[PDB]
Amino acid sequence: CQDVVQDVPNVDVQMLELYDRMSFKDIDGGVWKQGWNIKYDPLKYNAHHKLKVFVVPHSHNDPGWIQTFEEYYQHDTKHILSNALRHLHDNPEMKFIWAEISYFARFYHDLGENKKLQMKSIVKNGQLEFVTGGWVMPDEANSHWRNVLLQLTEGQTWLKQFMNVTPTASWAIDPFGHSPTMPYILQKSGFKNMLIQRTHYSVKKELAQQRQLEFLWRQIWDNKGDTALFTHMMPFYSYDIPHTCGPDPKVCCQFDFKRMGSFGLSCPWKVPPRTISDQNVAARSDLLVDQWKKKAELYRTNVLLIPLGDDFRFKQNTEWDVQRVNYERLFEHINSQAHFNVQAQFGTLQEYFDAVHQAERAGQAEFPTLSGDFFTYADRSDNYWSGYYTSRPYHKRMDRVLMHYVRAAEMLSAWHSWDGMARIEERLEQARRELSLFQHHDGITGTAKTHVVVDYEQRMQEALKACQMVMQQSVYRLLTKPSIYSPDFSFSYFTLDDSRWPGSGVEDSRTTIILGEDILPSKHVVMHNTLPHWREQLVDFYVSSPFVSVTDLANNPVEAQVSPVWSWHHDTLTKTIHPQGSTTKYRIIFKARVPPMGLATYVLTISDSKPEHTSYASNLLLRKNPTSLPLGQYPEDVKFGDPREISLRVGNGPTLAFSEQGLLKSIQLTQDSPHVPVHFKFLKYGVRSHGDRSGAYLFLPNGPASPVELGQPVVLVTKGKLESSVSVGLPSVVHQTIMRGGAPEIRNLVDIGSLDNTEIVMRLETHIDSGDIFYTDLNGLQFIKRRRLDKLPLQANYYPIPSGMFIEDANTRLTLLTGQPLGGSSLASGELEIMQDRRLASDDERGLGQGVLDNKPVLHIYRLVLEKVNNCVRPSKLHPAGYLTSAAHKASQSLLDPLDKFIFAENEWIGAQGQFGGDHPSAREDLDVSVMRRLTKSSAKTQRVGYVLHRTNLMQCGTPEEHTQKLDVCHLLPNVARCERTTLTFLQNLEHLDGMVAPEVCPMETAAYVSSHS
Ligand SMILES: O[C@@H]1[C@H](O)[C@H](O)[C@H](NCc2ccccc2)[C@@H]1O
Ligand SMILES: *[C@@H]1O[C@H](CO)[C@@H](O)[C@H](O)[C@H]1NC(C)=O
Ligand SMILES: [Zn+2]
Repeated sequence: CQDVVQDVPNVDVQMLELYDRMSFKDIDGGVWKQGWNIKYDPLKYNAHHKLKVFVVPHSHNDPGWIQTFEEYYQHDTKHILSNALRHLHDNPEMKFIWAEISYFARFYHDLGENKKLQMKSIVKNGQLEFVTGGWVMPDEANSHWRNVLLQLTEGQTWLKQFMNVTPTASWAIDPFGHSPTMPYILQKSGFKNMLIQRTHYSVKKELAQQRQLEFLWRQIWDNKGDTALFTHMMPFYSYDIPHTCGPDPKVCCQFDFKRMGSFGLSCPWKVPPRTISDQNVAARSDLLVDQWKKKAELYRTNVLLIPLGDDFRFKQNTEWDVQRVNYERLFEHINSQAHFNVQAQFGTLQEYFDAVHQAERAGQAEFPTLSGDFFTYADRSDNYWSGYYTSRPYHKRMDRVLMHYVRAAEMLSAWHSWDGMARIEERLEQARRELSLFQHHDGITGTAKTHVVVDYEQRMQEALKACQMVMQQSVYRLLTKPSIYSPDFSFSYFTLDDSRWPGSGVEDSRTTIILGEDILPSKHVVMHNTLPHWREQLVDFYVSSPFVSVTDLANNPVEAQVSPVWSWHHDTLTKTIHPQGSTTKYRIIFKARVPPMGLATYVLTISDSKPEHTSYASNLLLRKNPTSLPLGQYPEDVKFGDPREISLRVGNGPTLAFSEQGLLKSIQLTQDSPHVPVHFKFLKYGVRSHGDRSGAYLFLPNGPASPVELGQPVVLVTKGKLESSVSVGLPSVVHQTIMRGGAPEIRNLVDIGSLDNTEIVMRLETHIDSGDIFYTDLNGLQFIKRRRLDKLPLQANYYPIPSGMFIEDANTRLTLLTGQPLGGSSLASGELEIMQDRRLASDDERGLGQGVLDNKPVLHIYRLVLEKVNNCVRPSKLHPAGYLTSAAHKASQSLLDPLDKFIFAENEWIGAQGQFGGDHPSAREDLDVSVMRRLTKSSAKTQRVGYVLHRTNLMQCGTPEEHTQKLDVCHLLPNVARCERTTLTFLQNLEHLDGMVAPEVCPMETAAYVSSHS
């Protein structure tokens, strides 16, 4: 295995180093506004060396943005595809590329057989070519890598099944900045090439000057280069026709033949296109070939890519004709005029890349190696697109909840083969497709219109219900004696209980377990652990009595804690935010221990008085002017006091100190150690009163944030043997610090209310001497080093925080893990900050046509891990990556993939069993089974199950922590007959494995395996 820590890769372009050197001046470069006046030597191309030009027609079809997926399909996309089928069939030299398989599958299944056959024929002959082949063109900032892979696999599995093709070239013209997670996944999914577009205008200028727009993009820790993927970055401001023929949009706009008037489009540079004729074709060709030769100067081969398209183009038959006939006249002239030394034709993306690599093999060019990312994007001036790292945070959090529920549903149901009447495949396909659709670059990014966001939410809610159904049928089958198991596939044997989604104060969605001497003495509950190691985690349930005790299924008592159910209320009468306790529902909390990828059953039993193994939390309400807080049968009366600083310690864990406003002020790791200053603070950013306004995409603050004025907030302290917490009602945020014995969990119930033009940020202030360095993750896959640059504006120093961020010095590190993607930064040494929500009254001029005024309460979750790192083996100062410690990685897993909780729904569970998976191997902590999916329906003689195995890389800090089992996923199901390593989409077999054993993977690697069973 390659060492991902100690060897700094040698690359030609390392983006962090490039950023440190670049000046980012925004000067007027002439017609290429952000470039320079390109010059070329007319003698470069000649009879023996012609410029080969591929004009690639395309149509960017957003699966929701200003209209919903279905509205665009009915109004635009079905017409584009129907006319592409007709026009390509009738014009054999015409070509077209298609990216979004969600729309293609929606169209194809509505086609009659004759047209399906015609469609297959234009794909098979190369006229219609799929690029990427994912369900969508995903956001690359907020998306988790697991969901980028899910949506890629959904689209490519559909293409293999129905079109018999698997794209090896990727097209990503619209995500708002780009992540190396893409080439990581694509290269392990059979790809050979990829194309990107939205990168900072200063980066395009710098790379263009060095002809480094095509490069071998490798991961930041890859010393050898085996992860490298050839990448083409487009050079100009946009992917539309005006910014794709060459450097001068005035000129290129004249070659967009949809802009002469009858289509309602025009050229803003004020010169319209003119129909090509024999009287003007030589002058029009002179102008166009000059643009092409200028664009060609920015690249190293004699093969030039000219995209020809825009949003929802190629819709009308007349548009197909106007673009095709005019370009055919230009090609016929140009290709026959030897003096141009050009051969131009319609082409596809793969045709472009194949010709570039033929040139490279002929020795005509060598390409530079590059590592790093392309965040944060700015398309012009100081307009940095860091707002969408936070926009519509409720749905950003929902993405991570559904991510986990899809994984758990696919894994729980993979253990068995199911009759078609159980509708398991149907519900999992719906869930995978709705989650995949949301990965679109206007879905999770929060950049769609309000009614489109509602559509995505409704689709994800349906997907969650589908996952719950599959999960609860699976648990019933896995834990019921086989000869007693009697399923009704439409029945709810268990309901899921989720404590953090939508969350307390967001929705009253949780069911209370109703127990009573005159109704039901006890209730079974079951926990599922999707991770491949034994895991303990505290779990809680709402119960109708405080006198409840827990037992495992061998009837062994389990220590438990009962706490009240507290809800916070903005009291419009007293004008205070304060908690109210329930007098009939209580929370019972206990430690569940669950096998790797397994299930564990417990029983909750009511008693007439305090049970021997159940303790009760104390509660202290700190506020001036308190009033009583009755809790029914709860055995401990609530205590009151004036606001004051307080300290808490659960177990042998850290001791946390809090200010009189209920916010953390210090963390003491052990009895002897120092109280390390770690202060939480809430602040607000505003919007500019003149100039450009923040909106869904852009963050354009009116200066550094100002502290939220807190008043004298009400603080609630709950102290228990298993769990304690400090909660405070701040303006727009009920902030909660929860302690269970290890790093605390932070929960924020964020309700920005009617605060227009406000962004609420949560900041951590420490004295850690981090300087200008911090680390943020990319798609939940890797941590990349960031350097704050005071030569760039505040918003340029914000980066995506898809799952975590940290700062460190020689001795100390503070890591904040998140349960949802948000934007964040470190704006000064010792600080971390992460945006909670943003409400904006103005549109930011990117086409959305609205601000963001549809905020709703959201419960954000985090873990805060303060650690000593002076003993850790860390990368050298010049390495671009960072790595988590074991405790921070486990904390992230606790947020993203917690235990699932099931409540048996009827009175008696006949045939109940206590555990499933006790014999599953407990794999080393850095290894995960990211995906377990049965790939065959029950009628297949040979069953196939696919696994995606990911190993992260954790710092070695001196903990022996060893003795684990080898996990061979191919032997998890019985009767294995073959084991194969495959691409990550499971679509191509790469290696037939000896002894049917699937080897574990190296740190930072991801592999896929499929086991076949008779
Ligand atoms: O994803 C949606 C938005 O967020 C924007 O990116 C739109 N494209 C706008 C556009 C049109 C022509 C060229 C470049 C961008 C649309 O595709
Ligand atoms: C699918 O594509 C391959 C490669 O072109 C071809 O040989 C095969 O016949 C096609 N259809 C089948 C039989 O899967
Ligand atoms: Zn788009």
